[PDB]
Amino acid sequence: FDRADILYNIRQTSRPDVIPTQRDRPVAVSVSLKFINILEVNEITNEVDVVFWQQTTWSDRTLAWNSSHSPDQVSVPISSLWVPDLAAYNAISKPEVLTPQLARVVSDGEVLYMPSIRQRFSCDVSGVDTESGATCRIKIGSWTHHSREISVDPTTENSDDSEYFSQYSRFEILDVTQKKNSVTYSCCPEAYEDVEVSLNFRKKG
Amino acid sequence: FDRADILYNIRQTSRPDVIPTQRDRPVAVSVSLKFINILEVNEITNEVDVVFWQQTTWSDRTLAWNSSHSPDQVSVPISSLWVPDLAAYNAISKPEVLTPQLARVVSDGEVLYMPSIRQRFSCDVSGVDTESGATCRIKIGSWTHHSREISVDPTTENSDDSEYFSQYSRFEILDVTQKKNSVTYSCCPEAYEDVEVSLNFRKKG
Amino acid sequence: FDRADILYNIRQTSRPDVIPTQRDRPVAVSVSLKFINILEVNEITNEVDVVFWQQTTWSDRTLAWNSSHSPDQVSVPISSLWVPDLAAYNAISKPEVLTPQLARVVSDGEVLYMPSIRQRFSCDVSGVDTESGATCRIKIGSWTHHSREISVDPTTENSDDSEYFSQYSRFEILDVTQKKNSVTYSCCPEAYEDVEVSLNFRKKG
Amino acid sequence: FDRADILYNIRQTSRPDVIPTQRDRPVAVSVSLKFINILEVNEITNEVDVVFWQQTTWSDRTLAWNSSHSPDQVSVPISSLWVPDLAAYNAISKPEVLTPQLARVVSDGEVLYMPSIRQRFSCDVSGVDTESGATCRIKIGSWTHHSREISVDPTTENSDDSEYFSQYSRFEILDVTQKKNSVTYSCCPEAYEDVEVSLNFRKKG
Amino acid sequence: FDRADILYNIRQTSRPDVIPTQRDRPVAVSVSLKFINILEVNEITNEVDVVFWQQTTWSDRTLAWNSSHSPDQVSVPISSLWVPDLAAYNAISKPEVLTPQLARVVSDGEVLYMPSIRQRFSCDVSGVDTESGATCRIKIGSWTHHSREISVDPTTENSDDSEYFSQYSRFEILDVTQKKNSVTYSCCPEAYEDVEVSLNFRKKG
Ligand SMILES: [Ca+2]
Ligand SMILES: [Ca+2]
Ligand SMILES: [Ca+2]
Ligand SMILES: [Ca+2]
Ligand SMILES: [Ca+2]
Ligand SMILES: [Ca+2]
Ligand SMILES: [Ca+2]
Ligand SMILES: [Ca+2]
Repeated sequence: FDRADILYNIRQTSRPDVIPTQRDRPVAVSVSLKFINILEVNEITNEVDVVFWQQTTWSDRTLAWNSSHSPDQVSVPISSLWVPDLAAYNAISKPEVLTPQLARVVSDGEVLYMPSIRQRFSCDVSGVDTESGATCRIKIGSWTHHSREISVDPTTENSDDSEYFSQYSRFEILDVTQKKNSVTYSCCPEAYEDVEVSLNFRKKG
Repeated sequence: FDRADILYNIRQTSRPDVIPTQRDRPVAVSVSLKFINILEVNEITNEVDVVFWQQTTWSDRTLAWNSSHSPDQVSVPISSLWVPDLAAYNAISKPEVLTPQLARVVSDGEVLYMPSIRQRFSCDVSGVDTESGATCRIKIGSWTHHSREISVDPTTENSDDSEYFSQYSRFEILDVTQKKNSVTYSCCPEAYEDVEVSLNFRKKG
Repeated sequence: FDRADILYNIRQTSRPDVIPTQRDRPVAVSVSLKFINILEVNEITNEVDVVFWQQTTWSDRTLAWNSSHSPDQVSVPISSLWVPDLAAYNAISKPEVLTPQLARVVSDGEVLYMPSIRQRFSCDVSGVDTESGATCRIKIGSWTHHSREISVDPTTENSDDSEYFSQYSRFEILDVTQKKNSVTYSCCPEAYEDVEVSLNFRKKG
Repeated sequence: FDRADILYNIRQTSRPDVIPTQRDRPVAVSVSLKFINILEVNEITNEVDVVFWQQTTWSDRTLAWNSSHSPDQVSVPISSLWVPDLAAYNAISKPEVLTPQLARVVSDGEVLYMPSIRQRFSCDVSGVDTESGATCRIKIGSWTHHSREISVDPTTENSDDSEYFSQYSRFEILDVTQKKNSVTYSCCPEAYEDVEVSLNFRKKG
Repeated sequence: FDRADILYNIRQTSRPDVIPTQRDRPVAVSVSLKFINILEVNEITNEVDVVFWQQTTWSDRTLAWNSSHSPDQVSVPISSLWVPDLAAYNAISKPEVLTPQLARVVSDGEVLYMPSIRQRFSCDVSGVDTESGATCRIKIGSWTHHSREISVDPTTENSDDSEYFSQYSRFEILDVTQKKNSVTYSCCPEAYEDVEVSLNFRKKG
């Protein structure tokens, strides 16, 4: 089994429009933002222009294949796989994906998609130029799937919150924390899980 | 009918170019804007840059299926369904859809599409920085279908007009009301229904 | 015959790349701009940012269908029909079509396409802030078809020149007139008809 | 052989990805810019924002057909024909094609494509506000095909250099000249022909 | 076989989604940036707006043919070939490809793709207006493929670092050097090679 045979199968059998749900069991999607840069801040308008890696992970067993005597991983175009319909609730602009829209698929059906995104948000900027700085919270979760179909969860809290952050940034990061939530909206019957990421940063002293 | 079978049928049988009309009966489309944010205001030019959820709903019985022994709802791509050719009459820019273009389809043929849109409009801004504030009216309705084919109607007046509004917005909402209309234009023979939404807001005093 | 059957036929038999010409007879296309708004003016640079309805009409008999028992009209996507390759000669930016790109087709082969366009032009702005105001002329005609294939003609001079104009516009319209032309260019052998629309407006006083 | 039949053949037999080369003989492509307007100039940054007609012409005999009793020319979409991969070497932005992307095809296989393009360039602006003015040179030629496959050549020097120029332009044209070249680059083995157009203009006085 | 037969084969047999890997052997991709221009600099924000040729080269033997009596090179659209999923790690905007997205393929399976790109970056701008100037480093490597699949390497150090640079640029180039790297990220298990290009330039005097 070669990469050609592997990609060819996934391409020929995959269905991007169908969520890899197993029974009433929701699809476990883990989200993790890794800030790469903070470009524009406006404390007057409370708007931020930031860059980050939307490190996403989930499992699709219909993509699994035996790799004992074959490659364990392959790069698959996002368009040939089903992908979480995630959305940043307080995004003020659409995502400007800066990187190739390819995902990584492991023979066991594990999918890893980590695109670099530049996007504007509406959040609390007050305190940016302070020692305690500002705390901009960004909430992102499925747009059409509720908790019974899709569930989002945070990840790796170890990793230095700014090991990927640009050093030439006009700003600096104090701390980053992610706490998942589960909300029921008057608009909508069922509950919608989402990961809230709090970006505590400040202008470089 | 697993989710794959459901989506597969809709995809294979649907016709996005055909309005789900039953007899001389128009398609009942309900529109409801939920303001999420007001980004830029210019009282001199009377131009607004706002974000909102264009909560739309209508019914397409050709999408209905028996859900007695399967899911009741599925997420369908907008491109696989017929969608109302709505247009904001005083929109100054085209809609910047910020969210995944997926709709939600209920087994009974009910369709719910609620994209988050950022868009500019030409309306009355005078009074923005006033206690009574300004009242910006936005009218949206079908562009090519008259009242006999498509009819638009407002919805849920209860819901707090700003329960989804951003708190970090430079502005605040006093009140929001929607009143449907029915106009005949010299340009055009038949009548064209539309929902007029009045946004009474003001700068934070 | 119901809309599905109608749209289905047009879709299956139409050819967007073929001009509906009958013999050496040109296709009679009528153009009519209805100004909706004037957004930015610069008398120094003679540039205008305006919004208007490019009300276009022509006839394609290959789309005609018997309707003694069926609607005589349907909404057809622009991509499934042949459309006039019109261009605004003094357009400084490309057309930002603000509305659904659907056309209206009458059972007799009559086609009506009226998109709302925002676009910048290079024209005479001098006099904008004057009682007599400025006169910005915009010329639009087929880009590749000469008078023997396509002929453009103005229309309805009655209709109040500003019955669709925005009232919140920083400017106001004095008068609008359209006079068709027929030019032969040294560059090009045959003659190219075009409609010249003169927009006499001024800053509201 | 009406037009539908003509377009239908070209569409069904054409191959946009294949250069109409005859033997080791290159394809003779003639390029000719006709300036329509000069919109923004910055002598400090040496950047120009200009509009022009990229009048292009070449020959593709596989498109030829018997015009004995059938139309001689037809309008063909650019996407159904092979087109020169021209590029403006000092273009600072990509081409904003302002007109329908249709080409004109003559029964003998002659192809004429003249789109109106707005684009920014990096060139010599110094002297713009002078009697002798500035001379902005723009070089454009095939990006991937060398002299043995594609050869570019200038054209009609008669035509008044500003018979299509906008009169409301903040600037004026003194003279326009085009001189073809043939360069071999260290980067690249073979030689690459290109047409250099010198735009001598100045701010009006 | 003619140009047509060659392109036709590549088109009919190629697979853009499959990396041309031979055994556990990685694909050797060589990257080389040739700066064409530096458009905007901001020492305060450490952001650069630059234009360059992302001269890329690699080998895909499945594209090789017998040119022993046929043309040896052809221009192939990027969409019909597999292409390295390269990404500029500190790119602040996505690539604005200014040129035709065509690659050059040699009968031996060698592929050469050199698009002209305008793009913004986050790097060290301090010193721009200095004799020693600033050194802006840009790192680019595969986004999804590690060193075992894709390996990147610099190239030709001879070529005058500014023989393609614009002379009208507000800035000038002192020196350009490229040194490949190999990094293992806590985020990611395997190692990811990348080419680091250091642009030492300064404002003119
Ligand atoms: Ca194989
Ligand atoms: Ca942390
Ligand atoms: Ca099943
Ligand atoms: Ca209310
Ligand atoms: Ca009139
Ligand atoms: Ca000349
Ligand atoms: Ca052949
Ligand atoms: Ca060097």
